[PDB]
Amino acid sequence: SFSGYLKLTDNVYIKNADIVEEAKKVKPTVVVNAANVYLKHGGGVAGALNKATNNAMQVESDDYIATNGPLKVGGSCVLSGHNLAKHCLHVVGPNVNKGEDIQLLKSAYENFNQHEVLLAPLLSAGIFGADPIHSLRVCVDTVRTNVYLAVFDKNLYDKLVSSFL
Ligand SMILES: CCCC(=O)NCc1nc2ccccc2[nH]1
Repeated sequence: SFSGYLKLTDNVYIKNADIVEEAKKVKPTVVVNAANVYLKHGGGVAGALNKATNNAMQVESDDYIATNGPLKVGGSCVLSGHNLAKHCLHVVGPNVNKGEDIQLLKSAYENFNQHEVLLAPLLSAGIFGADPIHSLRVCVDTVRTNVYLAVFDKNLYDKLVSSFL
């Protein structure tokens, strides 16, 4: 199962890890992607997860959007986890860099409650522009299921742990 995680709360765990490397090692039931509404996995966590699937995630995602249209900001969809996980839960956190409502971050984290255990990044962090300290706070105050957070950046991981209330 998951190893080397620091326990933050009853159900939230954290580790300084590359989520792609973590997914390839654990092969969890669910890996969360930091998706956008179009499921265009160009960069950040999404670009990295998609590249690890040899673009199979993007081919599947394009078929999903052709059938269903875009997701909502704060919404999600369950697709294949390919070589990374049984499933990928594509969750759209608000992109502050595109002027989206930060208040939608709680709605985005609520999607995690439909899964007993997840490997996930901090939603709306990184290239999505939100404060990762705030994202972690919303995560611990919203997610009730078991969430294993992978934080790519060591310096950010240390800041998140050392500032955790
Ligand atoms: C082959 C190793 C995996 C890989 O593609 N690393 C690049 C990378 N990992 C990230 C994690 C979070 C956000 C952006 C990331 N970019």
